[PDB]
Amino acid sequence: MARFFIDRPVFAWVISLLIVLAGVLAIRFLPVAQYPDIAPPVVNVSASYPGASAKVVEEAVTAIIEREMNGAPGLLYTKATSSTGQASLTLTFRQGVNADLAAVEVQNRLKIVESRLPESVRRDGIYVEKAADSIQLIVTLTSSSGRYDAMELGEIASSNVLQALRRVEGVGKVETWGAEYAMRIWPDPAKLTSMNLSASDLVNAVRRHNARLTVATVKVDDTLVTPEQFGEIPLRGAIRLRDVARVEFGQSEYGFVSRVNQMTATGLAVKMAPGSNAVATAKRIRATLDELSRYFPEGVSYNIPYDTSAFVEISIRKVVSTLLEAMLLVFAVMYLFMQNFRATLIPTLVVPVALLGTFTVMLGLGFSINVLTMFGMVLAIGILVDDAIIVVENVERLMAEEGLSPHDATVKAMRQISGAIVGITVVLVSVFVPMAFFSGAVGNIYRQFAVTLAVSIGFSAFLALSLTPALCATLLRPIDADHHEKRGFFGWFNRAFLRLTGRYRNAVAGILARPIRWMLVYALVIGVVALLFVRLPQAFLPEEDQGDFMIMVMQPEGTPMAETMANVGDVERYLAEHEPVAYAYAVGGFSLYGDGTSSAMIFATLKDWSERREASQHVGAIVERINQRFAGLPNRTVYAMNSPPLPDLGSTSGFDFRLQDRGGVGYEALVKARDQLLARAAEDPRLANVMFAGQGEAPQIRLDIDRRKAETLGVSMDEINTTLAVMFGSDYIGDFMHGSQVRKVVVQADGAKRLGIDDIGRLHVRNEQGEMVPLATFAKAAWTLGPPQLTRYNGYPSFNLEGQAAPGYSSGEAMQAMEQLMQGLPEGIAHEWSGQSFEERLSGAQAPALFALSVLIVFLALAALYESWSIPLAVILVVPLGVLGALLGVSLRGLPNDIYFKVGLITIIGLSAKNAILIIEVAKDHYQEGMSLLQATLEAARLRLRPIVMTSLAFGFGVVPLALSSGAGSGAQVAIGTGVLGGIVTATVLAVFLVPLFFLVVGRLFRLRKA
Amino acid sequence: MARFFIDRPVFAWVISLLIVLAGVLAIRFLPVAQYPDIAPPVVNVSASYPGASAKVVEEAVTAIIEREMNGAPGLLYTKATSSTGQASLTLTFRQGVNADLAAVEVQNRLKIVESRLPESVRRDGIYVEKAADSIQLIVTLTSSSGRYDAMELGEIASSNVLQALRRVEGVGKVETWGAEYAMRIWPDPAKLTSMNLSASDLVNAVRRHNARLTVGDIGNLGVPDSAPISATVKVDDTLVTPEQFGEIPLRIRADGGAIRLRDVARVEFGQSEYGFVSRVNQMTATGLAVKMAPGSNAVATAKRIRATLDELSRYFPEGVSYNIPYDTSAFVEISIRKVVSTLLEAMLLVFAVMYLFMQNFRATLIPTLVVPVALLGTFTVMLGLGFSINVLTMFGMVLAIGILVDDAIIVVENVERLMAEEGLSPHDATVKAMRQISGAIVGITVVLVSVFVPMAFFSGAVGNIYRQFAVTLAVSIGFSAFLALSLTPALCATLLRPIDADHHEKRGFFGWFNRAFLRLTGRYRNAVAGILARPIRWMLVYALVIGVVALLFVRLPQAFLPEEDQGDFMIMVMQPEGTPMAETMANVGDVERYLAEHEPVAYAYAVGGFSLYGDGTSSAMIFATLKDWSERREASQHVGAIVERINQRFAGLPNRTVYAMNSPPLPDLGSTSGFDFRLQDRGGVGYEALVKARDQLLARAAEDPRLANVMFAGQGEAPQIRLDIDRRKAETLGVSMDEINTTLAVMFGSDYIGDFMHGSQVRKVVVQADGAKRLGIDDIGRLHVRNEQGEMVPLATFAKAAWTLGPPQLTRYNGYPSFNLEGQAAPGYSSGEAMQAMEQLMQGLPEGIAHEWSGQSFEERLSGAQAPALFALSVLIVFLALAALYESWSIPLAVILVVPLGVLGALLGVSLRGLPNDIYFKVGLITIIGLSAKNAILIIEVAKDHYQEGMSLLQATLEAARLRLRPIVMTSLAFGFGVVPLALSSGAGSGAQVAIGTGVLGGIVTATVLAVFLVPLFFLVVGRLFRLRKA
Repeated sequence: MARFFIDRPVFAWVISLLIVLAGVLAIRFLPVAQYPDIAPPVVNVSASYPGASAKVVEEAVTAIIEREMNGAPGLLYTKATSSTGQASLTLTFRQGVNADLAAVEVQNRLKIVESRLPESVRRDGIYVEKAADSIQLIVTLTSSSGRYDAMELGEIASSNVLQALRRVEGVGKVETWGAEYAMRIWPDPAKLTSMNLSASDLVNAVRRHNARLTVATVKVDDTLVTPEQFGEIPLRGAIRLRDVARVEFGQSEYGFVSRVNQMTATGLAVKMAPGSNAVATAKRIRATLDELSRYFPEGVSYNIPYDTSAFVEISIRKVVSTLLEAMLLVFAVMYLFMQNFRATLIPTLVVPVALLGTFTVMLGLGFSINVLTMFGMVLAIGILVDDAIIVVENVERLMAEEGLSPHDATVKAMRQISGAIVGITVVLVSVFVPMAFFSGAVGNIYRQFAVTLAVSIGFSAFLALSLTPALCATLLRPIDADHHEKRGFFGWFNRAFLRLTGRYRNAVAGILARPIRWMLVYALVIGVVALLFVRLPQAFLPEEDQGDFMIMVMQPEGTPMAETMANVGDVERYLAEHEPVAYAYAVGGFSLYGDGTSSAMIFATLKDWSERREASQHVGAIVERINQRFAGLPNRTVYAMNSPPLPDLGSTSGFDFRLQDRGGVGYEALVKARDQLLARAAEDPRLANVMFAGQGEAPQIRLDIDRRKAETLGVSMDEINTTLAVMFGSDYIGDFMHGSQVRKVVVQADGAKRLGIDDIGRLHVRNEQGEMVPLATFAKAAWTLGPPQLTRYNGYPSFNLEGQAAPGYSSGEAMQAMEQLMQGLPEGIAHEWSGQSFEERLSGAQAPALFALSVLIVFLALAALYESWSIPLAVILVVPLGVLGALLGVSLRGLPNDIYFKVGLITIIGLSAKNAILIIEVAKDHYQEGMSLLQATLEAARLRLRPIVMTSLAFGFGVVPLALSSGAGSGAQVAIGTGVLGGIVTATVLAVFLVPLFFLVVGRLFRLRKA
Repeated sequence: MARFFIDRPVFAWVISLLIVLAGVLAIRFLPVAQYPDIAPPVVNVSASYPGASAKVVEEAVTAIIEREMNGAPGLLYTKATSSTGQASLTLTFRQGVNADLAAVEVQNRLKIVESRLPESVRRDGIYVEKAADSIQLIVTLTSSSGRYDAMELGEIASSNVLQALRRVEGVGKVETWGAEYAMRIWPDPAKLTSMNLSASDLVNAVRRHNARLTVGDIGNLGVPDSAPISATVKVDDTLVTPEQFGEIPLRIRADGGAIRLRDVARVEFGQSEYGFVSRVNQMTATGLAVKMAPGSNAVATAKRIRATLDELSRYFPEGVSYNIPYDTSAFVEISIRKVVSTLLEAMLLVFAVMYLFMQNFRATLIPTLVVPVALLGTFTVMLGLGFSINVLTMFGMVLAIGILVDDAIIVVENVERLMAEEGLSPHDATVKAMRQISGAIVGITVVLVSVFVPMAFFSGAVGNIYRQFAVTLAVSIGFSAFLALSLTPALCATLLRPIDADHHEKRGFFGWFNRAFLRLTGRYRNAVAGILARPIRWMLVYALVIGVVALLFVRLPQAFLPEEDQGDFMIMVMQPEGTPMAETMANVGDVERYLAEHEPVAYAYAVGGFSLYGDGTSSAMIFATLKDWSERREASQHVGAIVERINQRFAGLPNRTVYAMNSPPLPDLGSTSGFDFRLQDRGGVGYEALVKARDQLLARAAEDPRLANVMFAGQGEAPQIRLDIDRRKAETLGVSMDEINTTLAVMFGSDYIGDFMHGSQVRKVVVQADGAKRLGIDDIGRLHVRNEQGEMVPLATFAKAAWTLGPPQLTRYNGYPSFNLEGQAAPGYSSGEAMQAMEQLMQGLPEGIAHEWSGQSFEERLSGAQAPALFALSVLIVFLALAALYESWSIPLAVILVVPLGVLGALLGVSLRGLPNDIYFKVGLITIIGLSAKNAILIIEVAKDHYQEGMSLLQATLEAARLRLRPIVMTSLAFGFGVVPLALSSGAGSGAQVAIGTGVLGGIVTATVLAVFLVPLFFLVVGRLFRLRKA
């Protein structure tokens, strides 16, 4: 199609302009994130059973819900945890299903068995949510004036900040943590002993008293549901202000302890709406917070102690800068060689248009701009530059070597290269597309953009076959005699390169003269590539310094909120002393529990990477100082999540072993079996570190209820629960503490401070008649060592076991070994692989199959291009040369065989394949002219030397910055750099000295002949 | 293309290899199903109202829910089954509606009307499952020996098998036909009355104790104050043992609450399901039904079910083995396999014919290479379009083979002509021949595709079926055309060697064949000249042929799809309602022993308490899987004869009426093998009047010869206690709440206090009154409803026994009371004829009684309407395409005139073997019309060329026929041989192949014999009448 566009420059210009406009609009509309969503759709079901035993919770809430959920469409697996007071059922759904529809179905299935569940949970209501536990940005309002209560600050936030943030563009939810104003019934612990508490009766009286008219403008506007109104409501001396309530309550609604750098604030979490540019949304939030800060009564200073958007923005900046600098370097190299400003301008114009077309296609398919997208964009710009530069170089050499006018030179050059261009486009497509077939969306994105960037070279089949030929036909002007080659650096460089080309041709002739030796050298290259590939660790994503670290203080099942705050303060002080933390906002609860008193979350934002340049000031080293040194206390399990990777799914050899099947075996029996299995796994060499992730059994106490005696007596079982409520009892609620606002009322013995332990099996219980009779007479409290949380997998109480494969042992091999080690365990116990293990069990041989398919397709396409069944074999043989350099560089650097490295290796393969195809095509053309194989090969090597050198130099120098990255996203950049740079260097040199040898060998072997 | 691919053989080979690889991958990814997916989205809303009769359930649950759902988007039709104690609502939505979204809408409407439903119904829960109503798979846990009893096997299945079966993808509903091992309590109404204790109060106390006890939130979390010990007191009073359930306290007297459950009830950890008795091959085993969700492939789902069962067996307790006694998809798999083998045989036969004619291995080889490439490309296109690997698509490929070879045959023959006559090099000969024949190839392909174009425009499920076949065939033909323009030219340019020096007609049998064909050609030339001598006579003969075609097509009966030997059937053993389960299973065992003794039955699963007609103690069904078709190759051992023998063996048994049916064809469309008829009652004529109309219609069906085995699916009325509760009395007495009435009714039925933790899972707690006491005639009268004030107010105050004959269940089809009248087509009468006979007899029934067809019958009526118009449109399109091809408005008329001969052949073929006008027949008719038109083109084009050259019209026709005898015979013979295995198929899937092959074979046979003697006549007559100009 080149001839058409060469004749119609305005046509090609129009096509390019359309592409550019589409790209601009696509960038305007494209979603932006750090990483694309890869996690399978997951539905979280949460329920709260106030004051319920973990075993009780498992028996009623967990089991029924889990059993009913079985049958939902595409329910890949079900995991359930039964803690005390609450239960969580994570339902992992197979990929391809819409999370929203799955959530609706889950809600309906919950409705099916709503009645069976206990009434208290029914009041609380089962909460179903699509798994989106991504708090991207956090806003906190500290007491700037030092005169604002935590609940007061929270009131200011909810009144103003809450709604405005909800209205802000791209905000999924703005859930809050700040403490509120709820009442807390605070009776003495002798209330039952002196007269009676019977708080159930008076709370029921509270609910009954609060009433509204049922019939129409007439209504009642009288309702007393407040601490002050509790002296006016009948609270059943007895309990009231008029009766004896005395100690009312305190701390309002005690909640998440929010301290921004040891300064009280209000917890206001924010999550980005899925599909919205995080950076731009952050900007919106910032402006809105400025306005609201001006609103604030000069005590509500807004602080951002956490914003993931910053790292996303800086990484995108790094990539975009890399693109711009690469274009600049391409300009530099093309000026160095061509020495014609217009010729320099041509590819500098062509390349961005193809990039914009890639952007358009990306928006069309729905792929979102992410660090993977942009990082691979930097991979294919070199390939983008390569095709434009080879086209324009072929055009200009004809203008120089011959006297063809720009139009004629363009026509002849396109006649020479066009078919090769088509073939190369097809080959690159067939080498990049197979990456999509992987069940990893990482590879899918790294495909889609790279595929449409080789089809940006296909847009170049509408540009480098349409626009670039047109531009060369018009922008290029005939060489000004030899004025382009003066006595300056440019001219000397040109002459020197001519001398170098002569030397190179002589060396290539020498190599061809003794083919056997150099083919043996190539076989040695194969061996070296193999051995380097073997001695290389495997990884999925290189972690980087996000600029923030998360700490969780796990403490014994329940610790006094004062004690938890003490430990939090200790951690915060340690961070403020020996760590470079810009903001160290601390929030109680949260962590794994979500509101657990023992649990505590520390969101600590590091300083700028510039001041933390020292390796000891890297997030890895900073987290290393935490979790030990200061941390590591026996009871105080303070662990810092070391920059949790945004795709929290990468696992090299993690084994999600689940001893799910109970088959009736007691919990004790399952514990025994778990111990035996983990010991044997440790013994077996195929297996590596094996742990029981479940928390070890903690000390506890049980109370065998005197239910039989309560049958004999007037004491009801609910009366026994009420007596517990008197002494060890809470979590009920009230309503309308402040107007329409619904708050809670909680009974607490001896006001706030009960200070009682011997209350266990000691308190008396007045019967239905009212006679004081200790339930301890027949009910007994006994010390125990029960488990903290009960985990059930797929409807079977399970012991989640996490293990890795031993060094050098295959992950699947180790999984088979795990199964065999289990084999022989007591009957009723079985295994069920989950997560990475489950997916691997489903299919793990996709990679070799699609690689072989890609090789076959490439061979067939090359056979079509060369019109022979033998010539492509050389192009196939070219491949390992590029791999050699990537392996060498990654080995010297010490970086692992990460996804970045693999994709860069594929890109290097593509570049070297393009160069080889060009070389061999030109050599074949010369041979078909009549020139002997040797001489034709030498001529092709001479001709296809300068474009290859220019391509390699430009791309390598563009990649060098990434290979020398300094923090702020350094990991991924250096992986990509190292890989691509090594591949480029070795690929280029070995190619220009071996591909002629390959063609010569094939020609001699298969007796290639003229047409 | 032609010259391009000729000059670059490597490129052509590369393209073909790419197509082959794509086909291989597509086959690897293509789904497999017997018939193209035609299942409409269906959602079954099931509810239970224990202690309520069919009338009570109808008026309290089914009516309200049906009214609410009425008006939903899509919702093609609504089927309501108000059984006694259970409500069923099958809502069938229109094809294409998102099943999940429809289910969501149903859930929303259920939410709307939930507040008006009985509270007990809410407690039981309304299960809205997007499932079908046909038991595709059965899983039976057989004990090795008496290690596990029925209850043990049922519990094991529920603990492990049930959840995993529900977990697999594609399953819609897993019915349980075993036991649940749930706490069974048996309160004595006599004892309760003697102690003046209401059963509801007992239920309340049991639920009270069953409820798990709780604690507070002080001493562990928040502010535990001085709690260094965890001291999170773990409630230890939950009751599991039946003794503990007995211990539950009841009304406490002055002496004490000595009255417990044990005093007035029998507590035992027995099974909860007493209404299902399952035996596999006369071996007691628990059973779990599996109904595939609509939209599932139902083969891969079966495979994954088998894999999951394998793993569970790996973890089964010693002595438990899973077994599948009834699988529908196995026939699908084996039939697809057989069709593939038939395709291979057809390829071999076509190769044989082409070698017999060309007599050169390479020239014969080229089309043989062409065939599979086109087939694989068609497979890839099918994958792109979503067409699954179906019997019709595979039929399309099998028919395609012979329609694909011909193009390559023509190309090769032209290349041979030029290479030999003009002494051209294979390259040059190929180039010139391709230059001359490319347009002809493209045109012929276009006409062929045109003939199939309208058949893709059918509507409905038959629309999908015809579309799949037609598109498959058309794509195959298009690929053949492309290959004949790309691959075949290259192969002829390179593979074809120059004609062997002095080719002495390949002396031998080939030489004899050539000489005999030359003599036959002379005789044929003389015959054609004789026909042309007196054109009027032979044209009159052709008009007579048209009349014969019309007569035959009128006589031919119309049907939907031929029945096949599925290899599995179902024996509905019906007993009078109320018949004890024990003797019902005894009769079922009699039937099973008869099966084992005489019939070739591999597996005979027998379940008592389940039937398509209804679920009851009398109801029973035997899912029997036959032995392999190879062992049952004898006609007497085919499924039909077996079913007839079973029916006759247990005929004349009103005490135990036994009816055997074959597995319903197209199970997705309908669950009834015979045509399904709904006798709805639009007008308020009345239930009794509807009964009278039903009986009258059934008598008419019995006397009508065209109808057989026409009966009411629902069981007859049984004498039952018609306990009525006005519930206004409940208002006056102070109860003012049906909840206590509901508790008493479910005490008569099955009351559930709640659930208790058992072993690893949670089992149920049931309180059913003792069997003898429960069946007590005046137990309801003697019992007292607990008043709101606790008063033992006599339940008889608003209880009226009033024993009366009552229907066991009620059916409301499309919001109208209806009676399901299933019927079978009598021998010698097609399904369409049987349905029309049912309609004719329906005329004369009283007003307000409306006839209706559902399932396959509805689709059959829909298919019948649109059949002729699309065929006429096919004829029109073909005529216009030919007119374009010949660049005249006269010449195409002859090619159109050719069609009736092929139609005659198809009609004769089906008439001789008694095959009705089914879907396969119409498909074969379309294909035959196409190929006959192709041959007519082949002859007429040469005739036209000769005429315009200067040869006289008669001379032109004669010479064209002489030159075309060999190609026409070759192509027709290739196609015919390719279709031969279909007509001669025997085994699983034999019926479909026999139908289509018979039609196509007859058509092609006449579309050649009649063609070679009338197409020249047609050309001569047209040339004379329309004065064809020599231009």
